[PDB]
Amino acid sequence: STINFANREINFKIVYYGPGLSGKTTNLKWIYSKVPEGRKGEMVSLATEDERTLFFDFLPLDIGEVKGFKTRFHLYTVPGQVFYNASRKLILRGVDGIVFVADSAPNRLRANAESMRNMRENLAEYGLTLDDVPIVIQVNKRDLPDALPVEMVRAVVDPEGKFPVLEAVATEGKGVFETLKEVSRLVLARVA
Ligand SMILES: Nc1nc2c(ncn2[C@@H]2O[C@H](COP(=O)(O)OP(=O)(O)O)[C@@H](O)[C@H]2O)c(=O)[nH]1
Repeated sequence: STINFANREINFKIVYYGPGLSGKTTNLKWIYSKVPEGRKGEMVSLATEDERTLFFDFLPLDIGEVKGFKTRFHLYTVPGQVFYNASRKLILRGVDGIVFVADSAPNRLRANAESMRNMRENLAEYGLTLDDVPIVIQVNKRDLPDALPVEMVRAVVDPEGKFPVLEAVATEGKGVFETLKEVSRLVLARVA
């Protein structure tokens, strides 16, 4: 799948993961809203009464062309509140890099912790640990008044300081493309 000879594309999958309502859809809508019509496909949203998923692909202008191959990024997330683990497990199939979108709200601090234990455990299903996959932490919602300090959030999701961290206010685009740029850098660094 990653190499498509017929279209001369290399495909990478980036998953936005994190607790429900932390800003993953918003990140996806902002990125989509900025790509030119000729460089992206359809945004696809799947929903049963109980589960959800959301994705689209696009050709980032910022990446160069090896041997005539353009790069194509496929962005995925499970949006909304989760009732079943199934679509989280499946969203990680063939993942190349991960953006963890943590929430700043004080009453969402455990949810951040829980969501990261859950991702670690979903990775494990595929034989992957947190070291095997580029992970970027986005600490979203820097604007809300009682917003916890970045290091307190980072303390519960990445207690060893192993992952790049970035601030965002995704409703306004701040941090959104820096975060994507950071996870991409990591993904491409592995292919060299
Ligand atoms: N105050 C604030 N609200 C945000 C931010 N990002 C997203 N939201 C809001 O949080 C709610 C849930 O966001 P959404 O992206 O759907 O979360 P998802 O379930 O993780 O996809 C929505 O009403 C968003 O507008 C932010 O940076 N600051």
